Amino acid sequence: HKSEVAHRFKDLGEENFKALVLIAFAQYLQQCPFEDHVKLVNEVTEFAKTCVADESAENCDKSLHTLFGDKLCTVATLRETYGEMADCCAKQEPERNECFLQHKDDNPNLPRLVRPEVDVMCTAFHDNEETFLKKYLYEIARRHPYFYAPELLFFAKRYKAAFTECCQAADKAACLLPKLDELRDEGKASSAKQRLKCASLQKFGERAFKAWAVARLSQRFPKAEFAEVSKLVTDLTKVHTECCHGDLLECADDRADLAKYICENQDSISSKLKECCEKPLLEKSHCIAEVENDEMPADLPSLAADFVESKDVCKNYAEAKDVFLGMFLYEYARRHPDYSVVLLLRLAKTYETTLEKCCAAADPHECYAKVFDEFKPLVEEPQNLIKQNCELFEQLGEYKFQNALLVRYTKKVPQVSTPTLVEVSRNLGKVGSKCCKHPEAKRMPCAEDYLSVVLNQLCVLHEKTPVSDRVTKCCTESLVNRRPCFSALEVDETYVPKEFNAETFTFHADICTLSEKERQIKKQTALVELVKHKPKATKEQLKAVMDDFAAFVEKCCKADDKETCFAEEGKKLVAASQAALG
Ligand SMILES: Cc1cn([C@H]2C[C@H](N=[N+]=[N-])[C@@H](CO)O2)c(=O)[nH]c1=O
Ligand SMILES: CCCCCCCCCCCCCC(=O)O
Ligand SMILES: CCCCCCCCCCCCCC(=O)O
Ligand SMILES: CCCCCCCCCCCCCC(=O)O
Ligand SMILES: CCCCCCCCCCCCCC(=O)O
Ligand SMILES: CCCCCCCCCCCCCC(=O)O
Ligand SMILES: CCCCCCCCCCCCCC(=O)O
Ligand SMILES: O=C(O)c1ccccc1O
Ligand SMILES: O=C(O)c1ccccc1O
Repeated sequence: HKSEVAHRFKDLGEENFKALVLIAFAQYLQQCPFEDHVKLVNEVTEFAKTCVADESAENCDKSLHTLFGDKLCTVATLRETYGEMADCCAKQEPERNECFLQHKDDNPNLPRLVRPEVDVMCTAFHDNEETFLKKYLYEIARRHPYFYAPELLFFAKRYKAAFTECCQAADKAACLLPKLDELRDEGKASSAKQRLKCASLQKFGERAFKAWAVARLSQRFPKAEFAEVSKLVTDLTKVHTECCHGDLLECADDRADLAKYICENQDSISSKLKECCEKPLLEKSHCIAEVENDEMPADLPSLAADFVESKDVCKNYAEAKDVFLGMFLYEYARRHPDYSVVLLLRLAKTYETTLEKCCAAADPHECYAKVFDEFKPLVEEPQNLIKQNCELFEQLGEYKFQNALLVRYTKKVPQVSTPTLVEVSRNLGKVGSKCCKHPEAKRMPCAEDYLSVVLNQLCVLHEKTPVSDRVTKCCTESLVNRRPCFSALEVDETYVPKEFNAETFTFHADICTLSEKERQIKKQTALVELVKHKPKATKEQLKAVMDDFAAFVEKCCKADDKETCFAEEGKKLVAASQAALG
């Protein structure tokens, strides 16, 4: 196009254009104030319309990266606020832009964003809506500089609905809060998920990623031919590779381009794309990536014709090991949407191992006639972890269930930070909440998604603050080994029980007047220091105590005179349990 800006403005819309320019500049100039940024958006939007009016207007033919950089090099305090980043302005565009990508801060030092009161929030949102969103949109961006922009916009649009609906309600907070937490968590997960995909692209390699996508894709579009999926795995790989490079616009077009190919090849890909394809440039990619799996053929043979029996298995496999193995994954995944992607790589890594062995045999066929046999236990184990856990969760409530997990893990690795356990057990604990709601069909996949972040997130904390060679192994190991590795952890025997401290176990009436969360976070934080002091406790010697506490509260919060009750009663509880747990 004669004018990069004229185009992006025209098919995004003025509204979407400004939100996107804001986030863009908010991720770079993270230290400037809101008024300052609003400055740019308006300076830029005014310039843009210039270009829409005349594609040949002054400076409209300049590239975005160029225009973007110029504006970046426009800030007066650039050199004294961003220091090095300012040295980027002394470079020619191709490098400049590249220098600006490197001089960005992943984790800045801004304070945590504090959720105001539903009243002041709803008020503010009402008074000056636009600013209310753009500002906090500004606030999210500057804290998550790498978070893909458009997606951040989708959360914005959502957050906006959260208010539109709830602020005009009766028991507002009862409507908004259990939406903000959902939107928060949800965005914290989206942030961790794209941060990992890239972490995966470097440590593990191009091949490994490709393996991943052939599976998730044929699992998604199971009616595509192998060649059609390969095309996509290839186009997709480019995408993540560039997007993981940082450049937003480069990343954006790769995504746009690909979605164009997919929409002009629906008949060749899925039938579930009518909708998504019918949307405007902004939604397509997003929409598609979220579309449901198409239904499979139904007649579909059995993977035994081409991978076990049939002559020339080794002949085919040896000609192009990967294309072959890819064809295994393809054929295997498409007949199993119910499978966790990583479980499919496990099966395939097996089959692989097998051929490298059996195709170097006297009578091959005989050597691997027993291969699909080795798949049942690999499949079973993860399936049976779900049963057991969801069964357990149908039994106890989410909370009562998050405490089983708490004790479970506190005994697995007592060394880990107490606050880290509560959090893990909680986040981990939720997972069963919104996965065990799905029937078998969607479960296992479900878990792999959430469990993947909850685990990486856990590794990172352990990365920065190592604490157990064991979680380092599980965290250092391969993706296919990660999750199972963790389920392998056994109760720690070498552990030496944390010596006692009544302060850690002493409770004041303030608990009576605490927000449920706080109350739970508080019961659980102790339940842990409890397992950490008296680890050799039976869920028997342990289900107790927890009960003498259940009413220990009812006995001091209902009381006319708390304060002291939480002292005289307290001494009695601690004492009763000092002995109970010999
Ligand atoms: C997994 C995932 C990726 N993405 C984006 C972010 C990634 N770039 N970065 N950073 C990009 C990789 O193709 O897709 C997304 O918007 N939502 C998601 O759930
Ligand atoms: C891109 C997101 C735009 C969302 C705008 C946020 C307005 C909501 C107020 C903050 C709510 C969550 C803050 C928090 O949970 O700490
Ligand atoms: C300084 C000017 C900045 C302009 C930024 C324009 C960003 C346009 C993003 C379009 C993203 C489409 C994403 C998609 O289709 O998945
Ligand atoms: C587009 C080419 C398709 C290639 C498919 C390659 C599949 C081979 C990977 C086998 C699984 C073990 C490799 C890994 O560690 O992820
Ligand atoms: C273990 C100290 C950190 C706590 C988490 C360790 C185990 C997390 C693995 C979760 C995977 C399976 C879920 C489960 O089996 O309960
Ligand atoms: C709150 C209870 C949550 C329990 C969820 C456990 C689900 C286990 C998922 C196992 C995934 C295995 C992945 C793999 O083997 O590659
Ligand atoms: C040394 C003995 C200390 C006694 C402290 C017990 C710890 C109690 C944790 C309570 C968990 C209960 C959850 C609930 O009450 O619903
Ligand atoms: O912190 C949030 O509330 C949030 C929301 C959406 C996306 C990323 C986020 O951090
Ligand atoms: O971004 C896409 O275009 C996409 C397409 C298919 C599957 C996952 C995806 O993220």
